[PDB]
Amino acid sequence: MSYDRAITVFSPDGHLFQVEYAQEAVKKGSTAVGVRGRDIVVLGVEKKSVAKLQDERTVRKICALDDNVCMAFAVVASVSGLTADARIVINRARVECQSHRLTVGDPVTVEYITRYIASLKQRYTQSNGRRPFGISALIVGFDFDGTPRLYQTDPSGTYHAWKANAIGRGAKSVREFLEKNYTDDAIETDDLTIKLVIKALLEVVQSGGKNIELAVMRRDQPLKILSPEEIEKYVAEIEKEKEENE
Amino acid sequence: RFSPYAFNGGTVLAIAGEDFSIVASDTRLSEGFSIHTRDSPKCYKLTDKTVIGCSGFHGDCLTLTKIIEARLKMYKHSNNKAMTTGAIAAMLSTILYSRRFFPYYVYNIIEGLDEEGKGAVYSFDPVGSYQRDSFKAGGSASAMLQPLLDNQVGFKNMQNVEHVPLTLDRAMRLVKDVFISAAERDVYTGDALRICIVTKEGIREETVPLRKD
Amino acid sequence: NQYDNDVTVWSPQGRIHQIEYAMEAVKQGSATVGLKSKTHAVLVALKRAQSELAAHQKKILHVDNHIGISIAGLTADARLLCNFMRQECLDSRFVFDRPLPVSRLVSLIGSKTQIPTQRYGRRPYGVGLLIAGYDDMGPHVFQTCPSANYFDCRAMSIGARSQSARTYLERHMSEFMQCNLDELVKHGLRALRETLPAEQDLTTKNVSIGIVGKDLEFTIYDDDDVSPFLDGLEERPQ
Amino acid sequence: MSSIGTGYDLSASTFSPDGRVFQVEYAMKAVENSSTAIGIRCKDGVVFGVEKLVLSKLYEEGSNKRLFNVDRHVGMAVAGLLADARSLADIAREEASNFRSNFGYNIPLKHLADRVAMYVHAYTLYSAVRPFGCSFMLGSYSVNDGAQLYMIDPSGVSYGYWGCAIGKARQAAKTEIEKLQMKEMTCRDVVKEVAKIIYIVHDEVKDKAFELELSWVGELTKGRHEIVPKDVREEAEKYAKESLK
Amino acid sequence: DRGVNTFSPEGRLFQVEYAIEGHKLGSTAIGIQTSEGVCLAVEKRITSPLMEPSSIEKIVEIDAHIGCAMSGLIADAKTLIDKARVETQNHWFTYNETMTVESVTQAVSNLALQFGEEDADPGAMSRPFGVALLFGGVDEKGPQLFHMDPSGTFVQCDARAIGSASEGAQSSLQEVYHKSTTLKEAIKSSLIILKQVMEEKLNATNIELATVQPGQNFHMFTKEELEEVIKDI
Amino acid sequence: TTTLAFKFQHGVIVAADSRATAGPYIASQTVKKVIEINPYLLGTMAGGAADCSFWERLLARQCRIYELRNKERISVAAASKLLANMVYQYKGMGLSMGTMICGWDKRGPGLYYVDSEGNRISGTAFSVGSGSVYAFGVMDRGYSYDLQVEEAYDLARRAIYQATYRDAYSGGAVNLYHVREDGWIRVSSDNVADLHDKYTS
Amino acid sequence: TQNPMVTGTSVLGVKFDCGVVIAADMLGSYGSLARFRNISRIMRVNDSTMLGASGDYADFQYLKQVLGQMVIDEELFGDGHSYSPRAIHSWLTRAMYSRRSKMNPLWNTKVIGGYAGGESFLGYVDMLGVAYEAPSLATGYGAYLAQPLLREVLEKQPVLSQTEARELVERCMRVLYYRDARSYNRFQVATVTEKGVEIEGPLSAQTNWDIAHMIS
Amino acid sequence: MSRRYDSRTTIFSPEGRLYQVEYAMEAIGHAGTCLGILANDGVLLAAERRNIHKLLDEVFFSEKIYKLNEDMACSVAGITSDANVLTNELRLIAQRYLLQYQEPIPCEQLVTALCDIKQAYTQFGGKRPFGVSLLYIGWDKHYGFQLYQSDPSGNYGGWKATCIGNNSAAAVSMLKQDYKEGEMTLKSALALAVKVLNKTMDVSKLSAEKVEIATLTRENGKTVIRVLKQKEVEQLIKKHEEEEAKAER
Amino acid sequence: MEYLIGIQGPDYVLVASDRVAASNIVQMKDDHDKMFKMSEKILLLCVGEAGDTVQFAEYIQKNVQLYKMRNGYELSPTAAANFTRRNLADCLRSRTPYHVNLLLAGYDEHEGPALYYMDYLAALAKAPFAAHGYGAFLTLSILDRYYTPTISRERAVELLRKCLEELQKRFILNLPTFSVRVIDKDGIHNLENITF
Repeated sequence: MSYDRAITVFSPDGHLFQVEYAQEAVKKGSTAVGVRGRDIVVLGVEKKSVAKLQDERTVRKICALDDNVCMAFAVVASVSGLTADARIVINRARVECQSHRLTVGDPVTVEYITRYIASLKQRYTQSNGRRPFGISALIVGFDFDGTPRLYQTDPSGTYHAWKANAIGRGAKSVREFLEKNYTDDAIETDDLTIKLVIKALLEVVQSGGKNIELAVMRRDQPLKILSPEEIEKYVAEIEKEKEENE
Repeated sequence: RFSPYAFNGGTVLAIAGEDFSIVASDTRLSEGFSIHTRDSPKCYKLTDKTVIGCSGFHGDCLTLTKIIEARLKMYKHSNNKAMTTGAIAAMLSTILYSRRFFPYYVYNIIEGLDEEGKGAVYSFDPVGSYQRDSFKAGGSASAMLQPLLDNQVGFKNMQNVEHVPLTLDRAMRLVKDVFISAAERDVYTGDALRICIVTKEGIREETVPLRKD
Repeated sequence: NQYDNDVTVWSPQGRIHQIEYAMEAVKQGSATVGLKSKTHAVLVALKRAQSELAAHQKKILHVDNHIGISIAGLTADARLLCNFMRQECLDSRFVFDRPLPVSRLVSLIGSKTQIPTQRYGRRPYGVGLLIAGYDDMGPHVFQTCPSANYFDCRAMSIGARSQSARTYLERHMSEFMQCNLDELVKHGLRALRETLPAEQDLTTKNVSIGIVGKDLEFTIYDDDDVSPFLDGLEERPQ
Repeated sequence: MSSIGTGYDLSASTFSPDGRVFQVEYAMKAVENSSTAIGIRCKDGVVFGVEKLVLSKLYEEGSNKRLFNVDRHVGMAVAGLLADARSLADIAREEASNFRSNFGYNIPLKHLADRVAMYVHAYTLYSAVRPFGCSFMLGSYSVNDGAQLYMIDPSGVSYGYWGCAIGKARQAAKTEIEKLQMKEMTCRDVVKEVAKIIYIVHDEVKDKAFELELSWVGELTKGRHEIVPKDVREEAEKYAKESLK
Repeated sequence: DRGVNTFSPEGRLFQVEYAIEGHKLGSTAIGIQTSEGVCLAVEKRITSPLMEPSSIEKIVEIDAHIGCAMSGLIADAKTLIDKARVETQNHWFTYNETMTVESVTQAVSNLALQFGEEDADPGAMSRPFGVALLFGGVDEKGPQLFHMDPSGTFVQCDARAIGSASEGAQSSLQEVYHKSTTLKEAIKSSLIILKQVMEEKLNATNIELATVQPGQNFHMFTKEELEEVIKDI
Repeated sequence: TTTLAFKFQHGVIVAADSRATAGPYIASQTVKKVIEINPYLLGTMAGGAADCSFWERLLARQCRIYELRNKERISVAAASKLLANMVYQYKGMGLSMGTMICGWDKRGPGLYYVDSEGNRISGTAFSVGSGSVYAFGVMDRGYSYDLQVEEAYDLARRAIYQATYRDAYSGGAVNLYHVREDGWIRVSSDNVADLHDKYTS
Repeated sequence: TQNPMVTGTSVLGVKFDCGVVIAADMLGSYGSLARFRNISRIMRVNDSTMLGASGDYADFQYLKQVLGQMVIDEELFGDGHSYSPRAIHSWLTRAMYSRRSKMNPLWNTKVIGGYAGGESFLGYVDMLGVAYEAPSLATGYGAYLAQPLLREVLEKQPVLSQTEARELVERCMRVLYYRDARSYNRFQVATVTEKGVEIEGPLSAQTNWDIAHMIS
Repeated sequence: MSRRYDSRTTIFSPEGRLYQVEYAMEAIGHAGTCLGILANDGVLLAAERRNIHKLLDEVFFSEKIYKLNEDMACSVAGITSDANVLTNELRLIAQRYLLQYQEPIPCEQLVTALCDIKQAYTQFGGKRPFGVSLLYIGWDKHYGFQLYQSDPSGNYGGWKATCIGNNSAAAVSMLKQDYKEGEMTLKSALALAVKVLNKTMDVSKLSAEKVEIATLTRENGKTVIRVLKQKEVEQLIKKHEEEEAKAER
Repeated sequence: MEYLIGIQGPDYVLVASDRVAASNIVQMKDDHDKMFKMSEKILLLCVGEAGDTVQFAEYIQKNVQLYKMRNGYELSPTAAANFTRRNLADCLRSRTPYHVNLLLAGYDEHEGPALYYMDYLAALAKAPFAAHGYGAFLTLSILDRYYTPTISRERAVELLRKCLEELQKRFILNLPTFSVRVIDKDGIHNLENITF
């Protein structure tokens, strides 16, 4: 078979084909924003791909992997609303997280799972037949320390912490938007933390706030998914302020 | 660590004393099983490289087994660094071997004496079980207990005085090494044939035999 | 080009190009002299460098403190064999308890280097290695090249423009056995100077020297520890 | 074309319309690039004579590795790519090593040659590893079936010979062996005979300048494969020089 | 179906020539060796001040007393470091002294060319490291900084700067640093050089500074600690 | 609460002690045996019983605590380090064991103390002692106990324990090693002889 | 300290090292417990053209070792044209095997003495059931090590190496003493010498008798 | 793209986005319609079997609708050859769940176990992607009767009315449209099942040779799953038939 | 003798549970202040009682496992299922060279089968019933629940029954009154009750 076709070929680009290509998928389907707050680090998703006859319990676009770490994603590829690829990554990352607790106790830190996940996609680049996952997850959480962290991973598997980061529907666009809204005030106040998430989502608003699902997660405590009904309360008021800036 | 069958109850003691600018290490060259001597040659001191000399004692097989392990690490670290290493490396590599045989440990005591790559001449004791320590003076083996009282009164001097109330001088320690070896021959029934004393400057060994029987 | 993308594509000559292309890396890489007397084995190496704010690349490597190698070619492939060889030594004292014969190891590596030249697409190792060693038999200067073929040689020189060194070794075939540790080293410098232009000679900072023999164990000499060996500057023709 | 040099050798998982893959035919060409190795069989041993191509006179023994010691009664003289020469040496030898342990006796050559031949063909089948491309001979003196000489080519064909030569001058050499006698006569008379064939065949469009190496494996060396002594080598060579002229 | 490695007619691997070009795209790493420590300075490659300078994997620990800085492909580096890391921490457990920075450098250079798949090996890579590394750590002979690059060239360094312009990174090193001088000034020189290869002007946010000393050993810096070393531009 | 290796919790410091020679056997290996060791530089330990048993778990621990620290680049919970030790000693159980560790290190709430046992327990408690003979130890220290111990008061406490324990017991020997940890910086307090401490107190 | 109850034993292997040769005597008798099943038995083997091996104690444990040393020797000679293996690597690697099998508590001892020259030196090596390698002036293993070796030691004590004639008188003295003192054996010895061509030692023959102390 | 970098799943896409899955979705459309409707005392599955031919041995009534477990049944739309490994796999998982949990297995749990195997085949191991969409029908006591849809890729969703096969787009919208919620009964969902199955399919007649119908009905609190036999099937068809006939000329 | 004391009294919905703190090794209480009652979740609590090592090791593992199930289904683990689930776990573990045997009590409220309280034997025999004890105490605690109530009397009177049972703990077996860890587990979570 051709040289270009093969999984082995480091290409004139100076970087492996399958690693490069997975990186060009992190826009479109679904949207995940996470901002950092003192008392809650909050992730919100827009589009769970629900017709509202489809169970919303089955599709997790916001899944808690630990008892203080949670992640929300988005991605590009063939066939819409695609639960599968994201779902394998939840299953291996969540078990590993529970196994970490068993080995070395208490809720596992935000930064460690994020390091594990970035390396998980990386090892695959050596491994036979395997390309890396095209996913960027906004790992949102609190450490056991209680030091809030907001982390993001990329498809090659390089990770960075941020104060606030947004992906999907054009990653670059939502990152840029979120930077106007973010302020040092926003992080201190419990009302503003939620609105900051919602504020990035809305520039590709679809179907109410019932479509948009938010969670708050606290220092050692399980994921609390705020009602699909509560979210709507923020959106009605905020959406008006949103139109003016763009 | 026991040898009525499983391991060799081949007797033999080495004693090494560090002053602070020599090590004298003295051991018998008799290889025996039980009270009987097998054969009169073969020194129980063995040099891993050239710049280090270890004394291994107890069963002879256990002694050959320990030196190999200490030797394969002693070269590896030298290769890597591109400069030699000595006393400190032998003790510290024993830690790794001792972990290796966690379930039933090798009944050999190796004491590496030479000069370490951290400076000053060192005769270090690991025992085959685990554990590491630096000693002031130490004699080790199945007759370990017999050197210890000589070193304890002189070197440690814990509510005691001897020649000087300080870790003993080079002239005294070399005499002390020769002395213990005569005494051991009467008391113990495994020590026999001749006693070979190796004095290490930290880079080179010199050997002198003394007959006793 | 096409033969070497794979390996299973055989040529119209009947010889694989992947091996031939691998030989050309050895021509890119550093000039080396390896010579033996019959008591000693000397490795005289040319060091190359990327920065002169950084210390010039050590081209005598410790495999064991009795066999050492000097590398010419791909550095990554070299280091891979360096480690492989190092472990083999460790293994040899561990089980056998002696200083490893050079002869047991060249043959062992020669078995191993053949395997990826036969594996589909995989390299033959684009590095030629000169192993200088003194074991219980006496000195050996061995060549492993990208071809699994090895030579037992008294003196050979591999690397960039080493051919010019090889000619002077032929004149002095007689002198080698006869020579002392000092004398054999001065010939290695003579051989090494040929490699370089007729505009210039050797400096202390681009020469690395490795001595193993009867007189002393394997010690590698760096940047300015080469000096007592170094003195002896002979002819370079135009 | 009876072979294509690009197409049907892209993988080692191919066949060709005649019935034989082109990679194997190329592997016969690889052996042509090197000099000749002759080995003539007695009933008291085998004697090899290989010409070894030289580029320097700083070469010492255990260089090029034309003679390998497969066993303490099995000898091997090889021809072709020296790189390839080492793996074929391993394959024969490992088979020998397992055999010695378990069976506990000297190997019959009738079994070894077919057994090895399977292995040589087995690389050709696979595309995990490429065909071999050096050719070798096995010559043995044993009490197991006597002195026997086989030749195994990189295809994986094993055949009997009283006289085989593999090289680029194998066709010209084999005919030359048939004219001489060596079939019934001792290794001591034969050594002289192996040397002369190499000089007479020796062309300047099939070979280059060489130093002679000859080898024993017979009753004189007491089974075992050793190289002939320098003194003996030089008398066998002295006849070889005289015979050309 | 196909091979793995492809030699170019020039006599060198195609994939290895590509791997050098790989280096030009990423972060920069400068390490400066003093007999009082080895400092490693690297940029994360900023684009927003929302990106924390507090905890970012560009300078990572091989050992408790060895830090390693990466340039080129960042992501791939973390896998090289992990392999070196397992070897190094086993050696540290055993020796309780120091794990030679030089050995570690020699070990990683093996991972550069080893790669096989397509009927060779499932355990070996499908790519070459286009990572170049600066291992800076503290050892018994003294503090040492070693340079490795995609070709696998292990060399000892007193001072080396490597970045998205290899010629650029070093040339700034010539101007500013000289081998022997205080610890404080070695850090000072890392930052100036780092700013030069980089697009934008120096700030606390754009870089992470980690110093490995025989006196303090590896320290991963947080934002308050970063402001201190920034003072000396 | 066992052997002449003790640790007890209080918020000001933790004092960690072991002897030179707590009688791991009937004899000394050489002239001087050390038990009091920290291959770390932010954690404190206890450990008694056999010779082998304390040396292995703590050297095993050094590797395990750095390995997590190395990757994540911020120090891990005291609980994460202690659970790591706990899993490992359980493997080690039954081949040579009576060993346990008492962990002190900085965690999220503040300074943390977890005692991990040779069984497989991770518990916090007022006082633990690692090895086999603190069963005879408990009272005197137990009479003058409080939750909070001052820096000054902790030293008076250990000093006296060894002096009374010469009278009652004998397994106490050679030197008393005292180490005080602020929370992540241990300092060597006094290396006072067991005999010497009998004389004063 | 160990010695399994041997079934099939070779009791004695004599050995004295001289200047380029070794003289070895090897017991002809193979005791299978009390019954002497087989005399004809040479326990000295030919590995290669410059090595030899002679062992005493269990003969079964010996036959397992001769083929194994045969495959180790076959790997090493391949590398040269006439290279032969040195005594020390093969004997030391086997030492590590016996130290391991000793720890396994049901096992049978054998103790072998190798003579080779593969270096620039003539090596006399031993692998024992207990294991160790050493040089020796004159050697004997197993039942020789226990009772004649001490007689040999007595001799060795003021005169470091004996003469040819004196070693012959001792041999003759020795065979009497073993039949008299140990059981299983016989007087019958094979004289085996190893040299640079291989090992030569024809079939075991009867030699001097004296199980008489009626005369004493 | 301008050329795929696929030809194996041990090598991957020139975009990193997998074309093969979109061809798999098309594959369900090639094969006959599979539909599931919800009931208030059961759930039923209706599928079009591969066999339309008159000559049928009829030892099996299960040849696309396989009863897996004592609580759940699934159906196939796609290639029949693929079901056979899958169906035996599903039996193992389904009983595996009972062993530990011993609960009326939920539909969401069985489907996630299977999705692990399908996602791996597409990523590596050199195994060709699947071309079947499977519809799982089951009962749990925590939400009720459920229907789930699984895709070749590993993509899943809980439904209570879903259809795939014989142009998916049309079929799912239509199945929804005619579906009512909380107005249902098992007989009427079954009569309706044939009617919708008729419209998506080219045939305006339909027989038990063409079609195979299964019930899952809960009796005395336990789920009894049967795939029905031909005479029973025919009766549901004839019920529908009178209406179909009036549509026709 | 089997193991130290436990007394557990299910009300009729509520279950009030107690175990001693006293985790003793050699002849001292190492711990005397920690609960070896585990929160595997908020809707389910598991309380593991046995030896020193098997208690902490089996439950910590179970806990991390409980959380994993929760994510997957997105509903709390089912109570009926949890009762059979704990039986497979303790039989599988039981062969291991380090001995695992647990006298367990699962307490949960589920919206499925309902409430469950599980008596579980040392022979890895699973039964739901109302009244359980731990140690050789299981016979001692089950017996006072059969006569004095019909095991539907108030939690307050049950506490008085518990005080009387604890007095036995001073008499028949060795444990001292000093510390006992007491928790009542109902639908909301665990409530800390007074120490004895």
